[PDB]
Amino acid sequence: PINVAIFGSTGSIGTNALNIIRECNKIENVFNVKALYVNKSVNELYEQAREFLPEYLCIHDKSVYEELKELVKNIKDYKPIILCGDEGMKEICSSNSIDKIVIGIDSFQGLYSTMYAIMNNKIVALANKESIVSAGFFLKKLLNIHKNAKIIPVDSEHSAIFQCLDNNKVLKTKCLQDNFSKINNINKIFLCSSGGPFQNLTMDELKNVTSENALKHPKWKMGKKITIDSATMMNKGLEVIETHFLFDVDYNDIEVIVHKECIIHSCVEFIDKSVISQMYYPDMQIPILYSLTWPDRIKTNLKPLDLAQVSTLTFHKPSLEHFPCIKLAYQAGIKGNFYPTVLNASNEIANNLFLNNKIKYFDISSIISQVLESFNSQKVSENSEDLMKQILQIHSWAKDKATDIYNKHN
Amino acid sequence: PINVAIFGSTGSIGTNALNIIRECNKIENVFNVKALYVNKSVNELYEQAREFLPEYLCIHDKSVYEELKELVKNIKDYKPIILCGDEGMKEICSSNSIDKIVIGIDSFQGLYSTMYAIMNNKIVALANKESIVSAGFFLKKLLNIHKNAKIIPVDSEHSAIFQCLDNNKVLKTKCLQDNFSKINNINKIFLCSSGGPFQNLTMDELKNVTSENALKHPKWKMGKKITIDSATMMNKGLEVIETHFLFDVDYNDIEVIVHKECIIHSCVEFIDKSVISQMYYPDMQIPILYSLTWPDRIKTNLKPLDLAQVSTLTFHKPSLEHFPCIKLAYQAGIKGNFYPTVLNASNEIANNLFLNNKIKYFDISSIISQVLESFNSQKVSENSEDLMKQILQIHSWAKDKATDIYNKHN
Ligand SMILES: CN(O)C(=O)C[C@@H](CCCc1ccccc1)CP(=O)(O)O
Ligand SMILES: CN(O)C(=O)C[C@@H](CCCc1ccccc1)CP(=O)(O)O
Ligand SMILES: [Mn+2]
Ligand SMILES: [Mn+2]
Repeated sequence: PINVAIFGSTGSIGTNALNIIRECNKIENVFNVKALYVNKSVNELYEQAREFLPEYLCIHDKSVYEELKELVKNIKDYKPIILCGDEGMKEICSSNSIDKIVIGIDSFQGLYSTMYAIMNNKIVALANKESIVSAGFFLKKLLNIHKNAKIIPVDSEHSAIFQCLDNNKVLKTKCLQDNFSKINNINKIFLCSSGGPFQNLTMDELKNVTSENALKHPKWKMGKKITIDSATMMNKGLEVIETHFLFDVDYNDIEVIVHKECIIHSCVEFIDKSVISQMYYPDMQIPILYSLTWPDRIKTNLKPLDLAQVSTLTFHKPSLEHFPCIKLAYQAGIKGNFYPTVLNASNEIANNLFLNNKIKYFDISSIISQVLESFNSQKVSENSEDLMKQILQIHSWAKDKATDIYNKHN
Repeated sequence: PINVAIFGSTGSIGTNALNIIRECNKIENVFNVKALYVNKSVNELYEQAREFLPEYLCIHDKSVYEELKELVKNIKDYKPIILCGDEGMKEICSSNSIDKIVIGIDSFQGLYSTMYAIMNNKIVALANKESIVSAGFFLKKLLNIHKNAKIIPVDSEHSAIFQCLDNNKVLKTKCLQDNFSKINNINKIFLCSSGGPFQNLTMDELKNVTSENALKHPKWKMGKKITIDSATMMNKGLEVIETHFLFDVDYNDIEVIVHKECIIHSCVEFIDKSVISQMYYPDMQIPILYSLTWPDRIKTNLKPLDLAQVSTLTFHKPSLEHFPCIKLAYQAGIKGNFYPTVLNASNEIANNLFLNNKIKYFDISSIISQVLESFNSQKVSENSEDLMKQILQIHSWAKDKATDIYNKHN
């Protein structure tokens, strides 16, 4: 049985994870859900506990902790360990009965739980791209210390890339390791993008797009922050840096391609120039499931891909003039050092300002650019603890610098 | 170093093989061409010998044997073992200095050299699909006896399929072994076809097509027999049976899909419904190379796929009414026993009759259908030598029946 913990079990990733676990378990008993962790959704967590009966429950918000304890008394033949806060999280990661941890939490807590999962040598199914972009150096160092820990990518394009690799090679290395691409014979990556809602818009039209334009009638329905990043293509920019760190692919060997059908999820060109790609309907259940079944696959009842019905797949180059956030991401990744930390942090601020109708489309890239221009490279700390503090300091500085730029112009 | 023999070195597969070997060896010394085998092209063989300096030369036509000996005296610092005929071929197959053998010969001599390669426990890069269709039972039986022999597919779609599989699983089985698909978690195959030159003709237009039409302006340039089979889609029919036998995939799980761009070479759906595909420009060098590098890949200087330039990929269902040979192939495969041997043999005759303007397009499938209707299933010989004789008898009978049917209606 695959023993799995879900962190952020009521968010999008966590709920998709439990859905595919439920459906697969109907076919064959394959997963044991050992732990669920949520912030504050005490009722939703009780409902999940009633179904999956995990050994561990944890809620972050101490003010709903007691409520959770009595709710759970309602469940027949069930006596879970019920914990709360950061230290419940740590206790779950240290448990010897847990093998794989799905990280469906953003920002701080996401990276923090990831760190604890790695320290305990677990398999970590990681969807949070911002943590790889911002703290890649730290994750790489930590993965080198904890030799049995592994990050398995859940971001759909990175899952696709991973699924295009020969496991006889993968098993000789692991993600985020130097030489990953050499060992796997990788030459180049095609990183597929939906292109978002604005591919056909002129520069003058882009000047006036609004957050409602970006959010309304969403092709793929997802959270607000990522929807805005899809609209600017900063999502793909982040995902370029994510690719580089996960797979040790040089930036000149990563090509963003706009594939509006979202059937081909990304492709890998090997050193003989043969190309392998992964394909399915847009659906996060496949990337999540693979992260938990790797290096194997199990049966599902998902809708089979009907290629004849799909009929046409298309591909075109993104215009860097229209989507300047892509160029900024490449520039930051190529400059290296903590420029990716800076890019991510400034985008966090700029994205949210645009979301809330405070700045315009090209102001997003303008602010990010100015913050990047304001950063001086720093010597990279050798010490793991010092390195994490350096990342946090830089993240905080960059957010502040973005906000200060806004406030001046405002 | 990879020690390779090429059987049929002056044909299309053989010359693509030597071209990719030459180019790859410029990058890094990887291949030793140990043996070359041709029918009668003494001058061309001498030129390949001058370049590749193989330890073995073999010519099937005894009447050019002496000529070859003299020619070779022209080569400085070179003293090859120079051989001839079927027995020269057996001698090459049994050499301990040869590891991999490319089978780029058709018909009898293709099957015969394949058998000897297997008997000598070699890796056999097999491009001759007809031998798998006609003699599948015998190849399976032989591979079960010779445990270290392996067939690696070179037919482009079958190479694609093979390239979409995880070698961590492939290495626990082998082509033509029962349970191959189970071990590799295969659910279903998308078998891509160019559709050939007649794909958009109406039924009235099809009645009238000629072999000149099928051979003229050929999308992909290749031999006449396969070009005719591409026109009727019997090529893909044969390739469905090839798929079944190489990969132990049920016929109901093989879908022919027309992909006119010939960039995606075929796709594999796994039991979770994730799909993996292999992609490159139409170029036999990739499938040939992979057959010789598997389970590894090596660097080439081939042109990199430009997906944005390619721009559009399309997929549609073939019409069984317009391409009845497809239906016949499925029916024959599904009925099993030696119906595939009959299908292959009767097609050999019907293809050639049409090529030479003796019958019309729909007569091809008519003759095939009638021969299949005649055939009575036979008890499958347990004995390997007996089984081969049985296949050869059925092949010979089926050709004569096709010819007889032609002669009556003539
Ligand atoms: C899903 N995913 O990993 C995303 O990054 C969102 C992406 C893809 C949305 C379509 C999709 C949804 C689920 C699974 C796969 C693809 C939007 P874009 O490419 O424009 O940046
Ligand atoms: C190349 N190959 O394996 C063929 O069977 C010929 C095939 C594909 C021709 C295009 C092609 C050439 C070289 C390599 C890959 C694809 C024609 P069809 O699909 O109409 O039956
Ligand atoms: Mn993504
Ligand atoms: Mn083929």
